[PDB]
Amino acid sequence: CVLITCRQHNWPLTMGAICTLLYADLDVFSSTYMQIVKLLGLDVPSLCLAELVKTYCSSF
Amino acid sequence: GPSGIVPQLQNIVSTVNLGCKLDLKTIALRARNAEYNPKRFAAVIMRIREPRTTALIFSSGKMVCTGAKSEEQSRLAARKYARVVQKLGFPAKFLDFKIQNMVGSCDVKFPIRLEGLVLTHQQFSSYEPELFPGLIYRMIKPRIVLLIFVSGKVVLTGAKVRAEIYEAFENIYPILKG
Amino acid sequence: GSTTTYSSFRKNYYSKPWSNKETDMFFLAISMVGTDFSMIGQLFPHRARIEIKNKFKREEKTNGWRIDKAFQEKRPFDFDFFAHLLQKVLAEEEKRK
Repeated sequence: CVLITCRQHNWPLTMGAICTLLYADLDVFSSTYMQIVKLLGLDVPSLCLAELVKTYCSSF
Repeated sequence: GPSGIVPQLQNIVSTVNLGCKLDLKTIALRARNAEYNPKRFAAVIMRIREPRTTALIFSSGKMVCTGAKSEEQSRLAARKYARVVQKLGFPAKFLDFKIQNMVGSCDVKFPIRLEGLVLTHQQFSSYEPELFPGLIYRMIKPRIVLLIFVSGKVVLTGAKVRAEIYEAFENIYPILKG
Repeated sequence: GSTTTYSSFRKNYYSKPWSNKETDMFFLAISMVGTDFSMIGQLFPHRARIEIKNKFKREEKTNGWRIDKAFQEKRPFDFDFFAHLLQKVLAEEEKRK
């Protein structure tokens, strides 16, 4: 839910950056993530290419 | 009409009820083409080479089969498994056979940019490349799920009859043609 | 500890490849035992049941004819002789190499 929140504000955030804090694993959390989204059917944007690069490049 | 191509079929799934209870341990004991583990699972696994299929038989008497290319081949293989059970000594009978699913696929001979499709069919499209490369399309008529890739290949699942697969195919033809 | 951490699909971890003579034992097992992948997992302690199923899935793509030919060339079944044949043939393979 925090993730989709940031997506609403087109706020760039990636998948593992969240899972870092949650003891999760790719399959566990991705499968679940699909489950709620299809359950709720809420509209949510994708990761827009240029957005993520600003924060990624600035970290060097 | 389509561009001269109608989707092929990939898999068949079907079920049948044999009309009696079975001893799974005996069947696994005496079947060359079977695998069973009583201590973790409640059904015996078996396979036949033609039609190249597998069957899953519970102690409750119901059976699930996969691996078929067509419904007739699934029905033939299910009858074959019924004969196998009969020769094992149980009063097996072939009743209430039904197909449950089959898989279809096709290719359009040109690439497709999935981003536009997700940008225009949000209500049906899923585009999460970091999770699964393919785009997922939840089609409503017929109640079919189509899987689409950048190469122009399309895969269809969720039908009870073949006409559903081809119906979804020509339903999505104009959409992908856009 | 950094935010660049990569995440990708690690479920394809490096499994031990299959030997040609091991494949020959697999075929004589279809000849000798059948398709009871749990039982075969027992005759091959170094392979588990899922490995047997994956082996079958790989073999069936091209070698169905050899599968049938082995299955019809039936042999009486003995676990003890099977184990001896395995380690003796493996040792012979290493000695030849």
